[PDB]
Amino acid sequence: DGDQCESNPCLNGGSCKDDINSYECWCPFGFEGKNCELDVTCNIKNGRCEQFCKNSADNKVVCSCTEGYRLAENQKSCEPAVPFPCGRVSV
Amino acid sequence: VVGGEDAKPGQFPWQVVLNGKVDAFCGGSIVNEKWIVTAAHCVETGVKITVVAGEHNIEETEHTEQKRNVIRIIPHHNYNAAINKYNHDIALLELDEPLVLNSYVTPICIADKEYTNIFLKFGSGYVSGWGRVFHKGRSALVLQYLRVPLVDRATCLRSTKFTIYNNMFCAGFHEGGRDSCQGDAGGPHVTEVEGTSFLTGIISWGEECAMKGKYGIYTKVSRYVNWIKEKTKLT
Ligand SMILES: *[C@@H]1O[C@@H](C)[C@@H](O)[C@@H](O)[C@@H]1O
Ligand SMILES: [Ca+2]
Ligand SMILES: [Ca+2]
Repeated sequence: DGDQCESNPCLNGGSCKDDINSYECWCPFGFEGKNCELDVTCNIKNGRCEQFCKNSADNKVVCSCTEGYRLAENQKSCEPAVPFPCGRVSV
Repeated sequence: VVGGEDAKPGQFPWQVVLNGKVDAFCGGSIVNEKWIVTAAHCVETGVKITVVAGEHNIEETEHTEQKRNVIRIIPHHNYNAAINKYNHDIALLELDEPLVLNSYVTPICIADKEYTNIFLKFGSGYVSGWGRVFHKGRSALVLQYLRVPLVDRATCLRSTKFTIYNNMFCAGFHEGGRDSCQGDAGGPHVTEVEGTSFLTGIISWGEECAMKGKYGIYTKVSRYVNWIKEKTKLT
């Protein structure tokens, strides 16, 4: 059906993957939307933060976690930092 | 709790029961190894409180229970029963020896003010306790839980006594029958977000169960988070 990525439809350095009759834009950190046109922000899906989102100086999101969790390497997820983190059922 | 069901062991591992001259007169929630949050109206001057974590059936020995004495009681500084029994209805209890955290004994998460409120507004919380299983009925032997929907402010104020909406919220069903009861006060109103539970309220008064109103009233935890964090900090 042809390569839909030939016309370079991804903004902001997104990587274009050709599917059947469509493309995906895999966005670099900080961008989202079908064409990587959006800046990740706290008011769209909580800035993709698993727990808490804030705007930092330099107007980028920063994610954070409650006590007993640490921010994962992906800078979004909150992973246990202690054996029995708050609010989880484990039986 | 009226109209709920039996918790399974370890389903609500942040839940504690408060025991005095009578057992299970109130509940509470584990903030951390040393601290419980409960309702101020549960913790009068002169009376001893014993806390039990890891409790399931209050008349059987499950080998999960951890009993602790209370060495310090901090009612919220605005609490005054003479003006309103259920306003600023929140208190912290310090335990004599730390709880040993495990699958049966686990703290509830407490988010900041903004996120606590967001979570509340998702509109459905879990309430739990060993309170009466119907009005004037027997105390529960096995921990009960119930899902209660958030009730809008206007509806809350029309149908319930002593409500100060800044500090409190209503929850329950328009058709009634399902509420916290005497013995549940001080226990948790909790909101689960993608497998992690957050404290959104303190059970204050089950007006429906008490036949004084159509809904349960709850202390809004969002208003008290900084105080909780400050007082209970272990470091
Ligand atoms: C393609 O993938 C995306 C996610 C970015 O890492 C780009 O830099 C890369 O070329
Ligand atoms: Ca194609
Ligand atoms: Ca027991």
